[PDB]
Amino acid sequence: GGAGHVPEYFVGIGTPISFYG
Amino acid sequence: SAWGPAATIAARQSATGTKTDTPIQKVPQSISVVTAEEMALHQPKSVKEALSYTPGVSVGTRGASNTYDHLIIRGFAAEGQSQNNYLNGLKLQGNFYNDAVIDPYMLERAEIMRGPVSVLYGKSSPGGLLNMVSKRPTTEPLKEVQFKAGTDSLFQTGFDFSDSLDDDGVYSYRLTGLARSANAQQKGSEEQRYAIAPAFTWRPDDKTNFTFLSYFQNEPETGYYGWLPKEGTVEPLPNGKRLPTDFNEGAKNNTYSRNEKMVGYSFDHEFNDTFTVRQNLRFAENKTSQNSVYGYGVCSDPANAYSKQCAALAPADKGHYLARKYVVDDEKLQNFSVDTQLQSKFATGDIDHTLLTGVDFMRMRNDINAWFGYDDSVPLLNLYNNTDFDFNAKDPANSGPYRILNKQKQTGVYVQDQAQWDKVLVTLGGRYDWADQESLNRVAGTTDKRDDKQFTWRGGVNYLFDNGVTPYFSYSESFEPSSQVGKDGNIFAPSKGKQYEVGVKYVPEDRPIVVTGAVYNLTKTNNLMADPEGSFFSVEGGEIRARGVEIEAKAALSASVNVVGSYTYTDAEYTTDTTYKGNTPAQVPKHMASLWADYTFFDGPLSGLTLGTGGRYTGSSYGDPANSFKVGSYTVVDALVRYDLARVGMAGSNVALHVNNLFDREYVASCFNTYGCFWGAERQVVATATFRF
Ligand SMILES: CCCCCCCCCCCC[N+](C)(C)[O-]
Ligand SMILES: CCCCCCCCCCCC[N+](C)(C)[O-]
Ligand SMILES: CCCCCCCCCCCC[N+](C)(C)[O-]
Ligand SMILES: CCCCCCCCCCCC[N+](C)(C)[O-]
Ligand SMILES: CCCCCCCCCCCC[N+](C)(C)[O-]
Ligand SMILES: CCCCCCCCCCCC[N+](C)(C)[O-]
Ligand SMILES: CCCCCCCCCCCC[N+](C)(C)[O-]
Ligand SMILES: CCCCCCCCCCCC[N+](C)(C)[O-]
Ligand SMILES: CCCCCCCCCCCC[N+](C)(C)[O-]
Ligand SMILES: CCCCCCCCCCCC[N+](C)(C)[O-]
Repeated sequence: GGAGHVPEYFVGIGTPISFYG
Repeated sequence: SAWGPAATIAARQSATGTKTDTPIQKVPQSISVVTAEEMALHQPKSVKEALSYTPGVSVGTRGASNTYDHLIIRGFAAEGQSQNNYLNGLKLQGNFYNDAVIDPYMLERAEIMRGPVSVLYGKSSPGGLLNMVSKRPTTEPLKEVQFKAGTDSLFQTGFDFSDSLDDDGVYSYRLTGLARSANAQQKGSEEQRYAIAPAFTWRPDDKTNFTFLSYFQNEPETGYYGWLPKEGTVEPLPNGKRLPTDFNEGAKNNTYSRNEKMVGYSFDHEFNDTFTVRQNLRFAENKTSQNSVYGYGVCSDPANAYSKQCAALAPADKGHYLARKYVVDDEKLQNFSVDTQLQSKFATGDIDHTLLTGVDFMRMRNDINAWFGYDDSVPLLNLYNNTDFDFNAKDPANSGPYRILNKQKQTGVYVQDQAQWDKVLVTLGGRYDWADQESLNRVAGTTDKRDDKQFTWRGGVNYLFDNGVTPYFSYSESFEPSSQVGKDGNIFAPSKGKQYEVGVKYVPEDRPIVVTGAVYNLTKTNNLMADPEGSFFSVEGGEIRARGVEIEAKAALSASVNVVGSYTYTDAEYTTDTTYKGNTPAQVPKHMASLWADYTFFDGPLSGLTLGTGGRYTGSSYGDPANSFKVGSYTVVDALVRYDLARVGMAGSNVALHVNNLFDREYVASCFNTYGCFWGAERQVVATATFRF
């Protein structure tokens, strides 16, 4: 849901890309 | 013992907190200085270990990994967990995985600024800033060649050469280089570095200095950067057993490279007693690429709730099976900075003034060409048990692209006055920044833009007692733009830092002692938090507060005994957050401390022998923002034996043996979440031979 390096646990093919890295 | 007066007298001078050359007791904020002599004694693997004995930093958060120089200063890290690192007063501006590192062998010093410093540097973390200083051409000639060999197949060859070209020394050069090879702690993971630093100084007179500074580095492999669960590290598996400290959850064919190229200069000219001009400029190009399979916790972890592979297993096997994901990445970034300053010294009756007026401009461009593996994109790893992975066969069912072009630019105009009235020194300044960002998602064809206009100021007072005791107070501010887009499709407003600090600096002119104390209240406002109405989008308005006590002490006890040490109390909390109000942020211990001492023999048959030992203590921290579990405390001990070869007719030459984590303690450095834990560094033993000609 934020800035980072690794996509969040909910991020998929039909999902907006947010990070937690 | 060069490190002795270096740590106590040479380290009294600084420029990072004021942009003017100001003694540390005259700086109205917390600042620490690590000299090249202290770095030659301790031989730190990176700039982070060089700061181990300074307060208010977490230099070991990532454990064994040495990919980046990430620091948690006063409970805070930079927006998007990027580094907030400077080189020669200019930002090493990074984005995503494309962040640059400078080898400590190439540095003259490192200065760390704690708290908000936007007043001089623009957008910056509320926690602080690190500024490194490149090795400069020397007066006297230098002809150093160094060799290292240690644990985990460590091998290093370095050289450091400097001299005048002419007889008057108006043209001088420096050339520092190194080649390093080692295995990472983790099985199948290797590290490689080849770095060279050409430098050239033109000093036509005692009032002018133009120095060309360049840095080139190539790292075919940077090593481990994986994630591991609290199940098998902090806590035991259902089995009752734990994963080894060399455990690697990646693929046999995980690769990770970095390439860095920089050119620029440092210019200063003194016109007269009133006016001095300064200009710092750098052009840099950074590249990174990786193929990395990495861990995403055990199947009983809520992060793996949508994983099919995990759902398939029996509730008796979920707790010891590890869900994994992957990232394929290719980045190229270009960065440019110019800081231009005018320094004006004058008096107004009983008040002496040092007025600084400057213009600062930076631009960064980062082109990301990536591919991410989502749920069920890589097979599970039985933790009760290494093969290749196909990175090139990118499956539309569980993997997708990530192609972005990120642009940033910032212009700042700032004014500062250091006004001295008798023993009262007043520091007052302000900065105005125009920070503009622009992100092109090449897949979606959309551009997100935001232009921020922000004002920050700092006001301080230092009362200089004649005995060296200097109480001080300051208010200081910072801002950080957001890179994140809300429900409504717009980039969020910036986060801000607001700090109050009171302290006392003990810097006596007649004794080799530096002792500082500081108590502070640092607040981060407009922090991003969870949507209260529930969505995949964050909301702004959150708040994090850090209050703490910091003590640093550095003294030459006797002619042969040297001490360095620190203590930190950090009370960090979410004061406003949808999910975590009242909790403590992860990886932030309440208590940290360190103490080092060295003895040098100068008279008997053990003449020129240095013996040194130090201990670094990290209290307990929380392993997640939910504060569902804790990471246990640990104390690590380092030791060294150094022998000057002057008695064997080789003055300047020495041989040493360093031992890091002497008692080979097994510990979890930290966890940022239940699925993201890092094993601490295992005992390291290194032999170094450095010869002067
Ligand atoms: C990046 C800006 C560089 C400007 C270079 C001009 C510096 C002038 C140095 C001359 C100093 C006086 N002297 C007597 C040696 O000619
Ligand atoms: C014993 C002295 C020899 C030390 C080894 C010096 C290696 C030089 C490093 C070259 C790296 C060049 N580059 C541009 C690819 O980074
Ligand atoms: C000593 C001053 C050197 C300044 C030279 C200016 C750099 C040239 C920039 C053009 C490079 C552009 N491109 C795309 C053709 O590589
Ligand atoms: C950005 C504005 C900066 C300009 C500040 C001007 C203050 C200069 C005061 C001159 C001091 C006068 N004097 C002759 C007694 O030294
Ligand atoms: C070092 C001296 C620099 C002068 C500072 C002038 C900057 C002020 C510009 C603010 C623009 C006004 N605003 C808030 C409507 O955008
Ligand atoms: C060199 C002197 C310039 C910096 C002066 C410091 C600015 C302090 C102004 C406080 C602004 C507070 N507020 C809420 C009214 O914006
Ligand atoms: C001598 C001082 C020089 C002042 C420099 C002026 C900086 C203002 C630039 C703002 C950038 C403009 N914008 C709209 C793209 O954000
Ligand atoms: C003239 C320098 C002396 C130090 C002054 C420090 C006073 C702190 C200012 C209070 C800050 C309040 N506020 C709301 C503007 O953030
Ligand atoms: C824990 C706070 C850190 C600051 C330590 C204060 C040191 C004060 C020493 C005073 C010594 C007085 N003497 C002997 C120079 O006259
Ligand atoms: C010598 C003066 C000492 C001043 C200390 C006062 C600290 C006040 C802290 C304000 C806290 C307010 N807030 C909302 C930013 O957390």
